[PDB]
Amino acid sequence: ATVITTNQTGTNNGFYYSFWTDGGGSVSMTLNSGGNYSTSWTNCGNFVAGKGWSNGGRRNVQYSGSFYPSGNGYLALYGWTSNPLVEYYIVDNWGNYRPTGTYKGTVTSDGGTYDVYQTTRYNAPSVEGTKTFNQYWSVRQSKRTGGTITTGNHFDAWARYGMQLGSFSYYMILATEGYQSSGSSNLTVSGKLA
Ligand SMILES: O[C@@H]1[C@@H](O)[C@H](O[C@@H]2CO[C@@H](O[C@@H]3CO[C@@H](O)[C@H](O)[C@H]3O)[C@H](O)[C@H]2O)OC[C@H]1O
Ligand SMILES: [Cl-]
Ligand SMILES: [Cl-]
Ligand SMILES: [Cl-]
Ligand SMILES: [Cl-]
Ligand SMILES: [Cl-]
Ligand code: NA
Repeated sequence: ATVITTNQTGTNNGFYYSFWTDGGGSVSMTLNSGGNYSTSWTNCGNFVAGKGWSNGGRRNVQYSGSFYPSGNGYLALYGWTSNPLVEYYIVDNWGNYRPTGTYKGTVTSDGGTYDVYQTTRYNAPSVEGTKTFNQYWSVRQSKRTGGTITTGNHFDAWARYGMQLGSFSYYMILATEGYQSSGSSNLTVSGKLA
């Protein structure tokens, strides 16, 4: 097992991982065998951590385990595109705060209905440094921890709603995210190209 407490990306037991924190409170990620990781956080500022793939794509993502936010946290298939720069989220679980934005319609996927939203961040941290970019959101209408995410269903719905992804030149991870919160997660990811 390897504990991560400091910003970095890399590979562990055949899986890509990303850890990122603004440095508030206490945040750790433990990288275990195959696709397993755990997180522990107390009074965090903002962090995103998880395992997945060096590049995004159309992938049937299978995951399982636990996700226990006290306050604001997300469980999301998460990644970035280039040209345009986009931060994208397929959110299966959350805490006290449900992600919202400009409502674009729904998509049905993996036993659930997802609300689609677009938001925009100005001069914020990104995989290209301090940048302005849109965020694309699929938010499940009912919370869960575990199952399949057919990323194709989301990407295609986004495209029908005029939300175009760039190139899959950056990571795609099954992410734990917290904001001014405490919690834990213990997750396993796997997947294959549709
Ligand atoms: O060390 C470099 C990092 O600074 C950089 O990491 C990305 C920075 O932005 C992170 O996304 C934020 C997460 O919180 C959301 O609410 C915000 O909208 C985002 O700003 C992302 O997780 C990191 O990968 O990338 C390059 C690194 O070398
Ligand atoms: Cl649902
Ligand atoms: Cl916005
Ligand atoms: Cl500017
Ligand atoms: Cl749960
Ligand atoms: Cl499912
Ligand atoms: Na658009």
